[PDB]
Amino acid sequence: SQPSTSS
Amino acid sequence: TSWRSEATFQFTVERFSRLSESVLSPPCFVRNLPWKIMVMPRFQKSVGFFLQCNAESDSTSWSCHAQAVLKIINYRDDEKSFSRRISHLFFHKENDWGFSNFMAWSEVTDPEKGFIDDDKVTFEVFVQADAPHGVAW
Repeated sequence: SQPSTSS
Repeated sequence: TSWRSEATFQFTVERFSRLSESVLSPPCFVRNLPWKIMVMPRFQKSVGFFLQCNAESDSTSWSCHAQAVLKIINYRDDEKSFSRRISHLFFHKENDWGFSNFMAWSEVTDPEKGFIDDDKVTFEVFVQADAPHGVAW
């Protein structure tokens, strides 16, 4: 899927 | 030494099927900064997997760009291990990076896939970080 921060 | 520009470390999460809160791994030093593996359940549903950097520091001037490969070891065949690559500029307002939907929870916990054993799942990270800024002036 798409990456991001845990937040 | 800790000044190394890259490294590979693992973290095995126990009682994985019962995971409810996010879990943190001990620190691995590269570029002299503390790097950790962060795992948590997201929506059962999917496995959240992230790479954290210098999160304990109360500094807001540091920054480190790195590329890494986040992998969930498959103890029956490393060729079946699932991994994703990332590239990110780490700093205080974004001290972690990864995927909240890294893998399907039902798949990782499937006793027949070879990712889980005795309810333990091993996480690996291969990080290649550049020299940091705003740290060791």
